[PDB]
Amino acid sequence: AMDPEFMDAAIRQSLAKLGVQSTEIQASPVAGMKTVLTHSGVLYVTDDGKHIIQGPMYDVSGAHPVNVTNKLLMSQLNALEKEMIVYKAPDEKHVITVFTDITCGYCHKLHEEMKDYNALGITVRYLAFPAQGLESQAEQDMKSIWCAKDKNKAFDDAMAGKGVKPASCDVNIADHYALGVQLGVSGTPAIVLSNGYVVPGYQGPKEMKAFLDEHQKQT
Amino acid sequence: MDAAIRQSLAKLGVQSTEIQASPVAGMKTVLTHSGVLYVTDDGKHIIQGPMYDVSGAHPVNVTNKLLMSQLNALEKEMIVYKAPDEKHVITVFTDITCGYCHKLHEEMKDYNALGITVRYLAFPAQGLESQAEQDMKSIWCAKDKNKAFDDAMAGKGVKPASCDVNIADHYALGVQLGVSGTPAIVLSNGYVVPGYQGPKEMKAFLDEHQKQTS
Repeated sequence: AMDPEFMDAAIRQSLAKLGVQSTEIQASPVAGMKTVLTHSGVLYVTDDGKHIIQGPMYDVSGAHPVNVTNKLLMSQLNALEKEMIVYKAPDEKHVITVFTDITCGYCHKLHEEMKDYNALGITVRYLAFPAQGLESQAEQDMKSIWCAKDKNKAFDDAMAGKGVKPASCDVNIADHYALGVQLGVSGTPAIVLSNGYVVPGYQGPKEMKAFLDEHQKQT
Repeated sequence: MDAAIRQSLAKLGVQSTEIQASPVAGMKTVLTHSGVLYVTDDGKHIIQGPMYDVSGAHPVNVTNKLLMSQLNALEKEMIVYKAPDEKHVITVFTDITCGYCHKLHEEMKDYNALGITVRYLAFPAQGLESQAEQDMKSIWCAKDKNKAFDDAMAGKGVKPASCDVNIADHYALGVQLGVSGTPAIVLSNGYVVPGYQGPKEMKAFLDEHQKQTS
């Protein structure tokens, strides 16, 4: 703590020149490179700040390749647990975190199936991801929903077509969005597994259950 | 040997064509037909390219800068339309079935007039085994490549011709450079300008880029 971290200072300065203005810098599993969190994604930067490569980074030593960028990010993701809209399964077999958008068609499709996911042992945890960006009406509307006293009711209501009641709190949707971007989320709904794996596409409950079971076995 | 890197790649179904140094100690530049990977010496970790050097005034894609060796090595297989008073050299990936490639070729005199030399490589979007690939092979195997290319682009059909020219190598290089559609304009430092850009625009862009990277 009394020892200077002057090399990280070079990273920040190097990124500042590029317009990347705020950073979190952590170790990486690769010697002489640091993991750098930015609002625009994860960057792997050499210790001296001179070279940059966009994530993700994969660990390919095992039977299946794993995205260690996303695996690492599950610490950030899990730290946002209190800001999640959680629909817990009675007999929980899997927990997925879903980046969702109240204006996205398959997010409606997915939510309509919540009972069936839950019945199959799948707990669904929601974070907000306005696919149209942070200055869209959806960001504003989702913030109200996430600031409601009953988040589950507000979210249910909105997806049924009832309409959000205004509300404010300290929850920043921009933080959910940055996490989504760092995890490689572009299209919603984006289903993220407990090890960071982002499921390609939408899958209904029966398909998702089999996928989750097999994913657990293999990884 | 790079056994560890090759072992990991083999496990993922990936065939490297080259493995060479990178700017990062302990990590190699690995060329494959699908693109460039950065892989640790121990074969444990992979990040897809490209890598940028950001130490200068402007970010430089060093992956593509490196590939300019591979690219310039293909000199003799390029169809070059030289400007009389050469100010810039650009390499262009083209397809004889691509509308914008035809627009570009029709305007070659204009690019040349502004001091821009154009060097073509083949990039048949339809991939290998396609009719476009074969026809373009025939063109690149002509005794007179410029004549054959002008003739085809003017709509005069394609004359059968055989030689050792491997279009797939052009295609692989384009893919490694980040080319996905044609025409693709590549600068002397590997920078890709995606799509078509006009002679006056290109000249101004080329002049500014030279000032930026000198």
